[PDB]
Amino acid sequence: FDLNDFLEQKVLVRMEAIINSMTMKERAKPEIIKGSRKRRIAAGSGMQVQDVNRLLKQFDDMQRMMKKM
RNA sequence: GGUGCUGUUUACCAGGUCAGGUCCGAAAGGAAGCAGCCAAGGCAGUGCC
Repeated sequence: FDLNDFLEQKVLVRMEAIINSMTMKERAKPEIIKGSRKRRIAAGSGMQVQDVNRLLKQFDDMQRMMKKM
């Protein structure tokens, strides 16, 4: 389960945008996403790092939740 | 080294374009621009100078 999947799944249009500013690798191995990349993604989707982090957090709980079944 | 081809590789760090999203504007319209793509570079092999 990676960001590509999470993507499959109102303000949902603003979350797509964020995932849409990522590279393939970032979508596949989300953990590589640190400061500099967030900086790039957020600006690339007219967002803000806090937005990105939120999205990354939602994906995380979605992962952990399935990483327990 | 140059040049051509092929394989491979490259988040942002003043290439082009720019889906999506963002910004400015009452609007008409403007602006920047991620991913992608193209290009370009890196690592090699082959041909030619």
